[PDB]
Amino acid sequence: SSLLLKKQLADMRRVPVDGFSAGLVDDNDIYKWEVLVIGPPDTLYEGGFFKAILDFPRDYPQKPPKMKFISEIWHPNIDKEGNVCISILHDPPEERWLPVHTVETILLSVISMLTDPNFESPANVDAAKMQRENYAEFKKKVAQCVRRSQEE
Repeated sequence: SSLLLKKQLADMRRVPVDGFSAGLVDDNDIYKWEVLVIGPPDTLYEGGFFKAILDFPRDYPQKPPKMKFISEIWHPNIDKEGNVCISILHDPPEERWLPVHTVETILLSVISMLTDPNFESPANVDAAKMQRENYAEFKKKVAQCVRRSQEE
């Protein structure tokens, strides 16, 4: 558990998932990660430097970590509390969380979330509703989050 995370964190830092920077909030606690999420190119989140925190249970492999975004972000799948809500974090097929999954898997499915939001019961309707009909003001609000992430 603590061995797997140390290994995963280390690979992460040597060869990161392009656009992701991982570190520890407390150097003596491998269960709380601070991750810099740079807005992927060709998405409304482009120049964004969104900070986030990963909470890993004591039994990581077979139990998804919780991902909470710090740093204002306007997304259908991120609730009003920054909590990211996506399938692969869910946990009682390949959709949900598997024990063979890694931080890498999570981070990858996160680029997907930002690039292609999944409505079907969004964790943030205000946003879900907005991008669908009032696309105008939506891009305008994502920009507000991107402009704010560049000055913090």
